[PDB]
Amino acid sequence: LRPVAMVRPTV
Amino acid sequence: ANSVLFPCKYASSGCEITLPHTEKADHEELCEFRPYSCPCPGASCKWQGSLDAVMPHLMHQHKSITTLQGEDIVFLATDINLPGAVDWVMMQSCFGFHFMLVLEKQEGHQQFFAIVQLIGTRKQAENFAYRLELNGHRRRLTWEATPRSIHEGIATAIMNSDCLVFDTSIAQLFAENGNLGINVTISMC
Ligand SMILES: [Zn+2]
Ligand SMILES: [Zn+2]
Repeated sequence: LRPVAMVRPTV
Repeated sequence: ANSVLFPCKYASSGCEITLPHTEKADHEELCEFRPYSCPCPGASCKWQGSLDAVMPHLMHQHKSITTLQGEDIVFLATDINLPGAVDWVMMQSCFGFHFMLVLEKQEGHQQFFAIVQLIGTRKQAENFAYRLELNGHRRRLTWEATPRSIHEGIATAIMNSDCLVFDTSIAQLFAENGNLGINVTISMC
């Protein structure tokens, strides 16, 4: 399968 | 042949190597005992240290960065249309090694740059291969390359467009409601 990481933006 | 042997400037860190003036500068860039800078995108972190201190540095001073286990994962960059310069970062743990997965957005039109970076030495980096995928309605863009050692950096890689490069128009073909999913696959060779 494929685990999903929800990465947030750094500005 | 017979020049005057002047030794490496990292000799006081264990670089037991002595060479002529003509090939000193070209060793010190690719030296094992040279110090490593912080692999995170942007210049905000000015940290420096050894390879063994990197993971500590990341874990201690960058707790926000998430690590997924797997050779094959999905790196979901959220809110991709927020204007201005924007970075996304995460790590991938596989094959007994840590990899750093970076997506940069650079501003007339905006462009996305996506790259993988081994947390290890250059020679260690050559053993691996990475693959980035974007997937859409009967569309698929794929970049494959050797990961860069954090010893090199991504600056010149990104400047040479030596990675997955794509503008915001493409982005919209592969994104849903400001979310871009990048299927990252690391492998050995
Ligand atoms: Zn040296
Ligand atoms: Zn740092």
